[PDB]
Amino acid sequence: REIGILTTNKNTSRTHKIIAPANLERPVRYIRKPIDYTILDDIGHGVKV
Amino acid sequence: GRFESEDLTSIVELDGLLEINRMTHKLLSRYLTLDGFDAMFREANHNVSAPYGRITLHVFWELNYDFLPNYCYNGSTNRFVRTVLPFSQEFQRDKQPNAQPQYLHGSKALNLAYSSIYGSYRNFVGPPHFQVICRLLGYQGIAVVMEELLKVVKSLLQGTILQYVKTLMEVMPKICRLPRHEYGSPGILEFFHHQLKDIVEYAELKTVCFQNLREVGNAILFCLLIEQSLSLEEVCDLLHAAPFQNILPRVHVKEGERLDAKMKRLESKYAPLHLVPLIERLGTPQQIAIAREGDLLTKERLCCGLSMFEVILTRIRSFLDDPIWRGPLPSNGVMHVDECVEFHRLWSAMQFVYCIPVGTHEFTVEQCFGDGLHWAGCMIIVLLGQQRRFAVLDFCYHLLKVQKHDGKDEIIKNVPLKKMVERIRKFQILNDEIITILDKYLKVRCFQPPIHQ
Amino acid sequence: SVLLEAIR
Amino acid sequence: MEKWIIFGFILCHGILNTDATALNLWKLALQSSSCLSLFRDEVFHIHKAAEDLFVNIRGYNKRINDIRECKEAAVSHAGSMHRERRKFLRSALKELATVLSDQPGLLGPKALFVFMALSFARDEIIWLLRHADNMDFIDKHIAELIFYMEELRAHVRKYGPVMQRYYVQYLSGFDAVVLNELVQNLSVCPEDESIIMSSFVNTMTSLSVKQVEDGEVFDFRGMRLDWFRLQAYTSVSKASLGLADHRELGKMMNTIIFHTKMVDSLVEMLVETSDLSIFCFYSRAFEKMFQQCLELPSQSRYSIAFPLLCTHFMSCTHELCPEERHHIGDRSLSLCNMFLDEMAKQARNLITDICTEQCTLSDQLLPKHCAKTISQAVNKEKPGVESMRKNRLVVTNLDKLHTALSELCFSINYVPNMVVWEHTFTPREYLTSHLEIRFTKSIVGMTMYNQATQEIAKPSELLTSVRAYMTVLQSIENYVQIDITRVFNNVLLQQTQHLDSHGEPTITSLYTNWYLETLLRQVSNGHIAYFPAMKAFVNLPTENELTFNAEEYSDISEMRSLSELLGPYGMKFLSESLMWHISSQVAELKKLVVE
Amino acid sequence: KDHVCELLNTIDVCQVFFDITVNFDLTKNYLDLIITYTTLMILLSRIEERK
Amino acid sequence: LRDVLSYHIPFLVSSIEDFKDHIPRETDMKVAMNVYELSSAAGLPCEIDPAL
Repeated sequence: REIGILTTNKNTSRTHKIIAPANLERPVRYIRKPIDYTILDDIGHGVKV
Repeated sequence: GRFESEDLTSIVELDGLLEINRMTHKLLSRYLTLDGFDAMFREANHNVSAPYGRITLHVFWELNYDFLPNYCYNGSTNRFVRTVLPFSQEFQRDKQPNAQPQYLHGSKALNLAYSSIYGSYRNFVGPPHFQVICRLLGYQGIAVVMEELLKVVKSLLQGTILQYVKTLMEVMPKICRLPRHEYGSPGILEFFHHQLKDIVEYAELKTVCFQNLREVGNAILFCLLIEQSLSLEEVCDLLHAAPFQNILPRVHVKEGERLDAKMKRLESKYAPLHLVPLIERLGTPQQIAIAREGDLLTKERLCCGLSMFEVILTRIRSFLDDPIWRGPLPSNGVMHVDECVEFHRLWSAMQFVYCIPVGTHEFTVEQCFGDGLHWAGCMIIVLLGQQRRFAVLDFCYHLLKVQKHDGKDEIIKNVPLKKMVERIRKFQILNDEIITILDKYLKVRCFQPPIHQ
Repeated sequence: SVLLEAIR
Repeated sequence: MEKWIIFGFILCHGILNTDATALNLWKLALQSSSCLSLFRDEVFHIHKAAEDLFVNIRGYNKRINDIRECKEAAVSHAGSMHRERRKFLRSALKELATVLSDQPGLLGPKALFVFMALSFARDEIIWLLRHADNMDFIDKHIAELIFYMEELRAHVRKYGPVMQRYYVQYLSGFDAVVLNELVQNLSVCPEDESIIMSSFVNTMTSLSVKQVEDGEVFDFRGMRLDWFRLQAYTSVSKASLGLADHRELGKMMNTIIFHTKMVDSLVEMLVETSDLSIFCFYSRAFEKMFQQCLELPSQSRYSIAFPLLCTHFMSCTHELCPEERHHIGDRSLSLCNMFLDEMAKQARNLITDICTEQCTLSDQLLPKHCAKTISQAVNKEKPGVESMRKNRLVVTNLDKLHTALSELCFSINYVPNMVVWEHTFTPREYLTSHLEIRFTKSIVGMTMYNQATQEIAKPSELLTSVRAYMTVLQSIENYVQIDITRVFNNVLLQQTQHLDSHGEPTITSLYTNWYLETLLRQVSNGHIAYFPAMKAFVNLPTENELTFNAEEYSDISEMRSLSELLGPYGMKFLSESLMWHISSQVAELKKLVVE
Repeated sequence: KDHVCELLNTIDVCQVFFDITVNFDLTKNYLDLIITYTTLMILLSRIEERK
Repeated sequence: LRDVLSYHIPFLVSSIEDFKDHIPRETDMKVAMNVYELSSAAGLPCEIDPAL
């Protein structure tokens, strides 16, 4: 008890060298599309056509 | 009593003699019914009727009067050594007692042999001495010694060190800019040497201020090292209680085996060694209560989830309540830059003082004061929260940077430039290490934008 | 410290 | 800007001959470099290609001489100029980062400084990187530059709310007022321009700090795109509200857009100014730099920077090419793992050298070294002298090792963990693992067991060396946030069993085998005897000379050291090994009795 | 390439005013598009078996 | 081993010695063997060696 005055809990924890995500980066396919010039008209004061 | 009339380095010879005495008691006990060695030792140490014993009292006396003011720390080897030209010779230790050879190691030849064996521990203090000190002082003595060291540091910081700080703050320059690179390295050295002339020529500096700073640094280093030794003994004590407490090691499961069932087989192999259940099954209620209490004491040690150094540092921070340390509020409302009203600038000036090469007839700072001086200075800087400002704003670091840039070398007021920058670099390394350790052990003011008229 | 007085 | 100038003035080469400003800009850019970056790894060699292009044209002959002179100037001076720039930037960013960490509130008023510094550092790094591989191109201190870039980025990430508050207040207080003053002072404006500017003012005046305190997520993509739209509307010839006549409005809106970015677009700014994902396509040089950093002790302070660059790699991908995303992700993970592993490896190597030095120091205190003194005292160098520092300019091996170890442990402890493609790496677990493995190997290697000559180390000397190792390891908690008690517990409780968790001989097995198959065997032969006087086994003075002393292993001190090392588990194992032999002998005795 | 050429012709006929200091985004994006177009053409020129 | 243990973990050792010394002499072999096995693990000397 006498020595306990000078003490304080130290923060040390166990961990792993690497921790992986719950769900990995599932890859996605490349689907070709043409250049669509009408995809920014809902941002700001758009000018449709 | 033979310990009480010798320096701190004789603790090893003390525990050696105590072990000889314990072996003698064990041998004679085969035929005679004597008092337990613990009872005899406590009676001889005055530790029966009183909390602390003679050994710990002399340990504290030695610390205070001979260890803090006379020893020099070495960071790399982790050892203390006595200073050259010692500052204190007023110890006046008790006169050595004498007796027949059979009260010492046992005979004239044995006395000579053991004296020769233990004479090797006399001219340094290191890990072995701390092991013996911890092992002999226990929690009681360790706690009391640390409290008394805290009192010593409080007395020193709010006493003589404060007065010298105030005086030197009066003597320091009011404003000191860090010149530009274009000024040159020789010019910058000359400028610094002119500005800090009064501090450089202060006679009592190196002989009083540095002495007290060395004392403070030695005290904090002792606290750190003694804590490390205590932890190292606690871990070993726990490694020996494992069999009777069921702490098995991780076992190697070969191909086609189950770790859980394997560990269960190992546990049931060793189940006869487990003490508490065995006494519970076969013992008496009083025996069971005592066994439970003893097991609880045994398994709970400071090494597993407690620390002491940080509390010491916080307590020491509580001592710097005078306004001289931190100074007045900055004019621009952010931080002082060209002013010298904060402790870290005083320490920069002192660093300039002791980074200058000295004559051969004189002693260097590490020859007289060791590493405790810098531990004390960097502790004071870090506790006040001035470490980063110190790093950014510092005369010696600035000179080192500019000289590295332009790569000049001359002599200014009999101070070679290249040697001085080399010394500055060495001390920069040491200071960075100390600051980093102190930061490790310790684990917003917003501003308003302009308003349109 | 005061323990110094006591030991003295 | 370099690429703009070079390629643009090649494309409009007709103007180099008529405008002096164009020619001077082009010449400056030309002498500023020797190869451009067509893509992440692709490069374009400027001065050969330009001359080839211009040789055919007949009106350009002074241009070829200009190009050749610029080529000579580049080769001569560009490397030195950029070396000096890197030198300057290292100290500049050290200063800036230190001051900002000291006063985190200045991130508001001085954000432009942070982003300017990041841009300059990134530019220098990529210039060096692309010039080193092609055609003063070795920088030994690049780790410091990268480290302080990373530290500035960390500051921006931790203290984002400070800048958000500062610039929300800036906008809604000062910019709204000044912009409304300027707009109301306009004379004639069409409908759409007026609506856009009114929207600017109205969105600016609706901000409040309370939103930042609550934790709202702002969105100014519409406002930025509207300013860009209005630029388009007013910049075309034959426009009512021509912008060539209202330059002050353009400048004010550029400043306002910067403030809007500082509110809600901080991470995009970080990627825009300080992205070093180009190292994913310079892997060889990247690892060479890591190795060169680890070699130097002073620079090893900044080794943590390299594994922290692996978090930048995912920024180099795109939506129009999702094939390579996985490939890039796999490379980043592997590189980060390799870097952290190598760092832990030199950590353990330095610790091992220090432990060797400390064992040598601690064996000089053994009683066996006091024979000369006792002999001299009867018939008729010293420890602690190695620690006497006369001067600090003389460096011993132990202090070099100490400096290197502390300097590297600073970096191993810099950040608790990093996330790379959603995997969390903890750099100190690598150190813990390596320390455990090396500690076990060294424990079993210090026993010096030799079967070919039934030699072994004395128990007490092994205990002394083990304690020296434990002290050196305990000293590592000064620098890293590891828990060394865990390492001690695992390693030293595995050595009390017959075999370790890795199925290898621990010291219990080695010492039991030696004590039974050498000591007691030779005792049964007749070369040793048990002296109850000395509580030991002592070689008898026979004709043969056993290659060991039985009293130096069975003495009271030696047996106590063995007990310290082995513990109740190891001592139980030893006792069982002995009772096996007793049972064998009793079986033979029973045979003799029955016959 | 074809869309880029069309947009460049449009900008040419509209007679736009470019100043990096006044209309930063317009000039930046214009020069970015031109440089990306040129670099794309060269990187295409460097694939030996496109034919 | 006894000298080391009585010095590292005094409380367990004191409990073990108290338990061993004062076991009733009228107990049978089954319990006394477990008691002696614990004691021998602790390093104390026993009249009947359980390992043997």
